[PDB]
Amino acid sequence: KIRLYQFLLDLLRSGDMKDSIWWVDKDKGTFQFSSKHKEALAHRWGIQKGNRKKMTYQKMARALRNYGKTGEVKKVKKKLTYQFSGEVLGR
DNA sequence: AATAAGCGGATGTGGG
DNA sequence: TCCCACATCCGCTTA
Ligand code: NA
Repeated sequence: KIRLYQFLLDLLRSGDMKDSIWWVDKDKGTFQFSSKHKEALAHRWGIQKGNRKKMTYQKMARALRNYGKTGEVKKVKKKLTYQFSGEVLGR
């Protein structure tokens, strides 16, 4: 199954949910979720994974926090903003 | 208060 | 066995 950081990177490349997520500085890998439309994107993640329960932005962000150590995605000190690692962007 | 984002420990589930 | 890569639950903190 596709990994969460890859799901998000794929969405940013396709632009299929442009109203839910967007690049801030794509060269730096920084991206931001929509305050009002992030739940629709979270729902899509859960359906793609076939999880038992409805996915929520809160649970999706809890999963993102677990990348902080290994570095695939880091939280930026801006609202709803995150940053992919160079390695993630390179692949 | 109402609303929202942030934080993260503890535990449960998948598929190796 | 026991790690992977989250999912889920819960409560606290900050704005
Ligand atoms: Na929020």
